[PDB]
Amino acid sequence: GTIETTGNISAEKGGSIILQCHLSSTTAQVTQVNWEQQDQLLAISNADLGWHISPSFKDRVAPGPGLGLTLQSLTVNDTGEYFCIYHTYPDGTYTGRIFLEVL
Amino acid sequence: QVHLQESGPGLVKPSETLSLTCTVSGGSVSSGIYYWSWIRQPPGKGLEWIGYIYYSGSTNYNPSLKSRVTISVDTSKNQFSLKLSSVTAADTAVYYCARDYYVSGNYYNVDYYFFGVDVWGQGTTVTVSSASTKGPSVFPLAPSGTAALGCLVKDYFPEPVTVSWNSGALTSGVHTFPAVLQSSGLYSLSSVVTVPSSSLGTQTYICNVNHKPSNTKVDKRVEP
Amino acid sequence: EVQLQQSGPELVKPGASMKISCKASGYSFTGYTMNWVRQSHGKNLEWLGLIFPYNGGTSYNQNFKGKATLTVDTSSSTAYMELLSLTSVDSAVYYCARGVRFALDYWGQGTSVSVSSASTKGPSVFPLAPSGTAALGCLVKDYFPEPVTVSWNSGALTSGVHTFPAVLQSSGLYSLSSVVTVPSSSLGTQTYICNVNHKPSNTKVDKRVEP
Amino acid sequence: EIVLTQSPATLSLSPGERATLSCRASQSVSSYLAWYQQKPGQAPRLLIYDASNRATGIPARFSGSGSGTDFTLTISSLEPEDFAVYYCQQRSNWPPLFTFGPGTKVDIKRTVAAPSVFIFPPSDEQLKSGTASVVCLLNNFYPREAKVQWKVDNALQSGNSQESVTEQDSKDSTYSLSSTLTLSKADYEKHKVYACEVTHQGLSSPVTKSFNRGE
Amino acid sequence: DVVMTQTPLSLPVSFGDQVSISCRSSQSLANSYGNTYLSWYLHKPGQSPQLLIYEISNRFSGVPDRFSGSGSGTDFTLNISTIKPEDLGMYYCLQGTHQPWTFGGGTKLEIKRTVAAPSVFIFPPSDEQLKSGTASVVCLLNNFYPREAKVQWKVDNALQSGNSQESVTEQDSKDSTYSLSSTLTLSKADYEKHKVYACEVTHQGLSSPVTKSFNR
Repeated sequence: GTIETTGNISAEKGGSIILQCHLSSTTAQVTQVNWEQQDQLLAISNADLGWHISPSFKDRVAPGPGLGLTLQSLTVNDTGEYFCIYHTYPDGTYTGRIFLEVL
Repeated sequence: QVHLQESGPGLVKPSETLSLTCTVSGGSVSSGIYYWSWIRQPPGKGLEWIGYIYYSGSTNYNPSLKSRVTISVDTSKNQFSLKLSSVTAADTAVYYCARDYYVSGNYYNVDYYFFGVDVWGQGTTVTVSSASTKGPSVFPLAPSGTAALGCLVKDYFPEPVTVSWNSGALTSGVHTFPAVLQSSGLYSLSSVVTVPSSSLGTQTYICNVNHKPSNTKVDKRVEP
Repeated sequence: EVQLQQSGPELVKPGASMKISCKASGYSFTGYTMNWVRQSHGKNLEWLGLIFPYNGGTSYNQNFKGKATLTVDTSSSTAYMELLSLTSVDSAVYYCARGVRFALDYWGQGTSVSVSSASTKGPSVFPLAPSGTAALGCLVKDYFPEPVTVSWNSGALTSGVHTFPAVLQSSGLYSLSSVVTVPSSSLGTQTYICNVNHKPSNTKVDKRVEP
Repeated sequence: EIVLTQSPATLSLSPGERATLSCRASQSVSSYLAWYQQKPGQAPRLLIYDASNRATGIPARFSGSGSGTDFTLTISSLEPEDFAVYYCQQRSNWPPLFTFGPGTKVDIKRTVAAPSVFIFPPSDEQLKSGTASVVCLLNNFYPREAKVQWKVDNALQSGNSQESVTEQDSKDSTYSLSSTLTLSKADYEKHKVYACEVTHQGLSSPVTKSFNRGE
Repeated sequence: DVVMTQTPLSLPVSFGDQVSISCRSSQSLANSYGNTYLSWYLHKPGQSPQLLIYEISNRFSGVPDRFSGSGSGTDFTLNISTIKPEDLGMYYCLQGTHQPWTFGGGTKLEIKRTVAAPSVFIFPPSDEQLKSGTASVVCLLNNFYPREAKVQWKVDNALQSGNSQESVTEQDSKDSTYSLSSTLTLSKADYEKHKVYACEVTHQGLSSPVTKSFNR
């Protein structure tokens, strides 16, 4: 099983960026997708319940497109690497990586 | 879909330890998404959280109970369990195994538990008492436009008693009343069903009384 | 302009952990990511990770999980790299380099880090004796660490000289051979002396090479 | 400690009406609150999570709102199958942890329905027991207030009956009530007519239903 | 991980020529916004690696105009209009569109010249080295081109394996040739158990292999 990503992104302050991943080559069903950084939670997409968006990001993150998410009003402090953690039924755990650079 | 099922005894003597087990279906107890929880509800009162366990073995219990609670997990049996020691009557309740959501320790910006308890078991009633189990006696409530017939389920302990009609087939008009506590200290209960009068001669009606705490089941045919 | 000065070279024994520094100047140190590259065997390049000094965020090549740790001191525009539990396989040059739109536009001079369990030892010098042109030389064997220098006739003989790169033997010690092509007519008349010097052990040797 | 309170303890509304339930926290718990529904005899169901997010598949008339110390679950248009107890749960990291509120019970207001009365004589299997239980059934009535009178040879029986009332039906919103008259076989075989007298809003006249031993 | 295969790994060239290096990527290096983060780097021997071209075609500040970059998708090319002695070194392509960043294998630009045969010599171990129990037998290939050279040790026509190491000089400043040392290492026990020690060299400048040997 493999994950393909948007690819590393360079954006400017105040811009908007989509972070998306695609799970390929697997017979596994996706129960939940966690969007995270090394130390913080951005959003979770759960198949049974729905989306959860961490209060830190509720002003500038919208669910979608698909199992991805959209960032508004990019700041330089966003510069970092973002993870799309796919939790599949029931073995689980596929991981994708996307670095965003701002200025 | 995940289905949880509780098992274990319904009667536990004072000072001994309550032990329950939850079996997971349509999913893996090893899934890293979930906390496996226990939640109880004493009769007529609200819900109280006991604790949860993660598939890695780590736990988190209710501080008012942590001195006596031990939750464990077996990944190969697809089960997780609860042991509660030195029980008193304060522990009489319906006990649900349930499913909650794991919060990674890596989230510095998450000081909360997201989502909620979205899957529950059926719950099993455990009563802490020194008395022995007593199965119920079942008597007919015989029918004389539309007719009423039923079963009297008398002198049992502890709760609960479930009553179905024609082995689950008869649904409409079934009324099973809350148990009342008699002077004897034993419970009693009646279940009735409204039925067309035209049927009484052709269609037969049997109440299926189940009292799990004593492993007794009684089928009573009701006839004019 | 943009200048990146790394710390000096270090020899450590396997199991040790050391910290490389990279002092930045000439730009806003927190506005750009500080990357780290490994250069193995003189040829192969490997991206190890980066640190964004504005907020301290790190990203690591997962092929090297737990081998490095990246930190910064913004009050001194210094980026750091702690290499952990080092083995011989980690003997390499480690580069500091600034990141801009996923390219590395400015590099540090590099820090050569050597990992070996050997102890300092001077070489033994043996003669590669000659039998129109005639090849003679010296074999400089079993020294540690690098480097050693070989001259011929105290600097007077310099043409036709070939000093090969040192090769690490399975013993953990180095060996090296210096040869010179000379005329055949001169084997009997001209003396030939290779002058070997191994400063790490204060060892100077002069070996005459006879037919 | 975090202390959760729920008001009203009881609502009584007609189908189609707006029900608003309130949950309150001793100190702030931001968005870290879930709402649960529990119908009689069943386990709770998660309706709302993180204050305002309805769970997938949950009917759209359920919606949660608020923050901090004041939270509200709204059933915008009550359906009769919504008869249930509704609990809030705090989901922060504050000491009590996963505390549930006391709950709000939502009763369904319907039109008056008179009870259909049945009387059952003791089974002949139970007469060998040495006790005789006589059951009176009031079926599918509203409101709950009803009085049942036992007359044994027109002698108001007293202190030997127990009443059990069901909980409001999920489809037609009615109650049903059994009253059991427990006697010794001695006293039962010494009288003749056993009558159950029911008075209720929905009856213009009190209803009596009776039998005579040896029917 | 993206695998950047680079071609060729070595290229002997003539000053004044036009060189092209191709970098071939195991998957597209374009993000969902059409930015392709491919850069070319140069590492001369005396220096630290320097950026030449970034994002396929853009030339970094200070780079001569001879350096130009083209390509798209999964194959890219570096063009050098006219190579000067200072353009020699090792070139690397790098992709930063996908975590982790991966480099190419590297291309080493060398000096082209005519074929030239090695002078082969074989040296037996010294009596002084044998006094301590090990025997070093050395075989010298002197001033050859190209670098392709196969040396085979034969001890009584026993093809050796694993008990010898090689070392090669860089291209000589004056005639751009190579010299090579092959050192066979034995114990003194094994060394004095055999008689004939041979070094057999195969190289493009020799019509047929050359064997230089000695008797112990």
